[PDB]
Amino acid sequence: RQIVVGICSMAKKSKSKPMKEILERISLFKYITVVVFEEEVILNEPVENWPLCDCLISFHSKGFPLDKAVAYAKLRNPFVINDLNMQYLIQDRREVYSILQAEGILLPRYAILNRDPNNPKECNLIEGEDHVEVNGEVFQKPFVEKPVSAEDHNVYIYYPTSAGGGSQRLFRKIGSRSSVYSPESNVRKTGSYIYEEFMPTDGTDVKVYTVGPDYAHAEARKSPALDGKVERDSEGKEVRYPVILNAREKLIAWKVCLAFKQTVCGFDLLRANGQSYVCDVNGFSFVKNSMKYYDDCAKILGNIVMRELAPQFHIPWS
Ligand SMILES: O=P(O)(O)CP(=O)(O)O[C@@H]1[C@@H](OP(=O)(O)O)[C@H](OP(=O)(O)CP(=O)(O)O)[C@@H](OP(=O)(O)O)[C@H](OP(=O)(O)O)[C@@H]1OP(=O)(O)O
Ligand SMILES: Nc1ncnc2c1ncn2[C@@H]1O[C@H](COP(=O)(O)OP(=O)(O)O)[C@@H](O)[C@H]1O
Ligand SMILES: [Mg+2]
Ligand SMILES: [Mg+2]
Ligand SMILES: [Mg+2]
Repeated sequence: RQIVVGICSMAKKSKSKPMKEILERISLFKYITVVVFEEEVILNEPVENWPLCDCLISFHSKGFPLDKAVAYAKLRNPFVINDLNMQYLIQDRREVYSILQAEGILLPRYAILNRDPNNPKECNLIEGEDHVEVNGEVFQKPFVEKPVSAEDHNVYIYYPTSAGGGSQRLFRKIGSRSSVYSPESNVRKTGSYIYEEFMPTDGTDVKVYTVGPDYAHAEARKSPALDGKVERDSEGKEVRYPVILNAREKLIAWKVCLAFKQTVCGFDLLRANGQSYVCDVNGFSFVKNSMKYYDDCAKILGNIVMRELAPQFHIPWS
């Protein structure tokens, strides 16, 4: 009898090129059958009617009913590749940062500004023309201001007077742009934010993609904060630069993968001041447009499934 690997995510993710490429390769495993849960079923059917699986690959994106996935996993008790309860915490930057700190992972110095919706005026924020003070902690410009919702990508950077003042407003990339300059020098006055020190990079972000704690692919892309113009190649794909992680960074990836219990996990590294700082943990994410990654990821996931489940299925596996 076959080991069933169930894929439970929104259709946009389940039918994505990287997903289809990887699932095709996982299916090549002799004792593995892949079942992709239909979006209509995920959204409209009670969990009791969802397909059975022995191993569940499931992850949140916009519109995904995480409560249902959690309930399904509790009902069927499959082997879970990416822990579902942790995906609530991944949606909250405050929770992400707390986990990183607890794990001895270097991250930007930061402070949380929580605003009670009823009292916007009763906050712990003092603003100077070249700095902010949050719960008593001072951040000189440049500093970064992030919505506490990790799903909210309206991240702002504030320039010091010596650099011309104003701000850089980042957003989910659309077409040719990932950010825009604003003459606004004052911080946002409604909502809750994390304020953090600006880490000076060479102008790129390092994007890391784990497949288990012992495998991580990295690449670099232009930081959206630079000027906001997206670099695209002859085919319309965003330009990426080769990266090889050093020993320290390979350990960071190991830590992030295990700490968040996300076998497949994307996160960002800022290479600054001779160190590497995690600034964002995104959970489930595949590398795009790398055939070798497709090969590696499918092989590792298949091996994880076989290692974990082959004994109870009485299947030979060395
Ligand atoms: O796919 P589209 O519609 O053309 C927009 P895009 O090309 O910017 O795709 C990005 C995707 O956005 P949506 O799926 O929400 O549209 C992100 O989605 P999200 O996680 O920021 C928001 P969602 O999960 O709610 O969709 C994330 O995709 P993924 O990480 O979910 O695979 C990201 O991936 P990276 O961060 O760059 O690795 C993708 O960027 P790219 O494909 O250029 O790499
Ligand atoms: N502390 C920081 N110092 C310098 N740049 C930062 C810092 N935090 C974020 N950035 C820049 O802003 C971008 C978006 O921030 P990030 O925390 O990755 O949010 P998102 O969840 O929207 O991707 C990063 O890729 C990086 O270029
Ligand atoms: Mg097969
Ligand atoms: Mg990021
Ligand atoms: Mg993020």
